[PDB]
Amino acid sequence: EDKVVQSPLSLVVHEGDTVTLNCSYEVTNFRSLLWYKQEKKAPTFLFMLTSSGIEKKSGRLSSILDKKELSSILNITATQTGDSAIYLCAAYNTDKLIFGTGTRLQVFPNIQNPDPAVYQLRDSKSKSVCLFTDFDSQTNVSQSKDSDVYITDKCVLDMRSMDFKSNSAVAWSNKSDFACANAFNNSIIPEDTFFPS
Amino acid sequence: VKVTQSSRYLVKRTGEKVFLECVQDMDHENMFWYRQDPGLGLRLIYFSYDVKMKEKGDIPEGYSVSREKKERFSLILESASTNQTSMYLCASSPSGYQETQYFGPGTRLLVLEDLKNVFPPEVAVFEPSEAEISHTQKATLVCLATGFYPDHVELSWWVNGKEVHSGVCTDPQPLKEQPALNDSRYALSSRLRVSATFWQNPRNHFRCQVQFYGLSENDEWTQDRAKPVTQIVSAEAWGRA
Repeated sequence: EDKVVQSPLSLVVHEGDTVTLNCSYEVTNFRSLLWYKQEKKAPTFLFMLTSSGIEKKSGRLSSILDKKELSSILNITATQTGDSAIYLCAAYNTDKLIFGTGTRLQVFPNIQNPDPAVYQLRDSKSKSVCLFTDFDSQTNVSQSKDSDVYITDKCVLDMRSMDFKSNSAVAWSNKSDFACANAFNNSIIPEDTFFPS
Repeated sequence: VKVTQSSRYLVKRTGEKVFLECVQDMDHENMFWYRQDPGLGLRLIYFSYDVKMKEKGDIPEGYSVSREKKERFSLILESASTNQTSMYLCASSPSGYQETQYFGPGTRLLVLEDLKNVFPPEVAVFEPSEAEISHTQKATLVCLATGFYPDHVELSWWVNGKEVHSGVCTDPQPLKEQPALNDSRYALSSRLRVSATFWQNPRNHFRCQVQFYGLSENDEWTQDRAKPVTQIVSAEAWGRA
């Protein structure tokens, strides 16, 4: 009833990839194996497996148990950004759930035609922020080097009716020295990034 | 829709008696209380296989429970300690399927020596660049929530009086405004992207709302500034041609 081992520890893929998640268990009085999806904090129940070689299939998600090999697979086909989560394996030993430590999956949009740009946005009322957007998912946004400058990580938004996803990060500051031209200087951004006047 | 709990966020003082409530609308016999901590995952505090039944889990110390009714599992912290700061998750399962546990949304509890640092956010909306509009035929609004403590907020976008989800991305993690400080206040950004044609209709009204979880009516406050109660703070803009 001791241990559940998950693999890989973490995985980053583009949308459309198939991923395979593995769970092995060493538990006395093993009864069943469960898979959960934890997007943020609260786990979502996916599958319970008790018999070997019987696939459970929930759309693009599927799972199967092999009691002889003491292991289970969770397969996700044609991944979507919304699949990004920690996936948890747990074994039931007739007494309690024994949780694995999880596999972190991140799925990034596959930006076919990047249009990297840093736009300056003004306040509806009366500071200002800089918006770095439309870059490809391999671009990395560095945190700020100055504690009076704030820079968020990249974030994916989905304009669902347009079948259009895009990355962006936000920077702001009230410092005099701060400008969209230099906002993301601690990051490596494309040489052809659009900087409006 | 499955299992439900107390408020999603709670801030309390060290030494205070704290009550967390799990309520399920699934008619399940089994209920479970867990905490969830970085590096440790889920640890079982207490569970109940039926009405008026309870059994200690792996880490019951410092906790009490009661199962007075089938739909409700109460967790009690007799004297809140700072190391009971955690994410508390309740689950339930039907009889005969004890292991298929359905989790509620959880309650994030922060326990502090005092609440003098609690601050609601300021909220501001920033309007789309004309350059983005002509270059991409799209328009991104940004909402900034700043200066708040603790990191207990929920941000939403409201377009023409109705909440929207499409075209929205909110930072999953806040920024510390003073990362070198233990009690740094926080900042959070969100984006809402719409078509240029939608943005260019000035009848369209956009509101960024931040629900802040702060003090309750019963909490004491003797400082000069306004009592940092649970509250909504918002900012708004209209489209522009």
